[PDB]
Amino acid sequence: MVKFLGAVPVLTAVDVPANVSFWVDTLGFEKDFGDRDFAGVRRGDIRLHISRTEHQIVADNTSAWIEVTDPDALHEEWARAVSTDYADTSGPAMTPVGESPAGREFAVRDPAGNCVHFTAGE
Amino acid sequence: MVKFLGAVPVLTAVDVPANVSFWVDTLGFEKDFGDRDFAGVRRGDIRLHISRTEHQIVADNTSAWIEVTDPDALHEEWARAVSTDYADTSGPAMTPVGESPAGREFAVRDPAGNCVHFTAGE
Ligand SMILES: [Cl-]
Ligand SMILES: [Cl-]
Ligand SMILES: [Cu+2]
Ligand SMILES: [Cu+2]
Repeated sequence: MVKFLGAVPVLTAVDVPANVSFWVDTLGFEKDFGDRDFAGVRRGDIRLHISRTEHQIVADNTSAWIEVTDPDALHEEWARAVSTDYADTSGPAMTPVGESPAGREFAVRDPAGNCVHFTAGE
Repeated sequence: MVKFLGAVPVLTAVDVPANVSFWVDTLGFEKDFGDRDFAGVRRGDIRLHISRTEHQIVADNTSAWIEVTDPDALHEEWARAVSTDYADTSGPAMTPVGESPAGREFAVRDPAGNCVHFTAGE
């Protein structure tokens, strides 16, 4: 029997080291490995990879979902360092907490353009 | 403290129903929900989301990593249903299994263009 053990989303970025710095320095993730072409970050029990792309439109259309135990707590933590004006696309930003078919959630748009959703999970 | 429980890659497709069918009908995943705009499939406890995109170039550069206990067995299971001619882009296909920077793995390119890597985990 083959068992499925875990999954790793891949964000894309035209400038990978700049996007890794956001996830690590501002959002508190840990860098696992990485160079200008491909990098991995991690936090808690989850991992994210970041792969270089030549096309900005790919990054502006990439997303991922992460389940966390307390999205409101997480949102208040990051609201100290990330803009809450999501409409302003001149930097990264985060949405308010809202409802989704999956439950409470908010999203972060990172400086590369990826949209990562942080949703309730138990 | 906030805990990070799981992560869900998002594959993209111009035709979501067709890509969902590959994953469910050909690769044996289960369908959790889905319409023409967004869908969710699952195997074991790992999940993948599939989001519609209007631009093929996004699907052609989207990717995901899934960890499994035995990539060689999994490749053999899927060899009677997925082409092994990776270079023929008229349909989905998969690579040979071999060592890579990520560990022993193979990849599948699904009909929508996404590349999903199946790697040995622990
Ligand atoms: Cl969205
Ligand atoms: Cl690749
Ligand atoms: Cu959007
Ligand atoms: Cu490639």
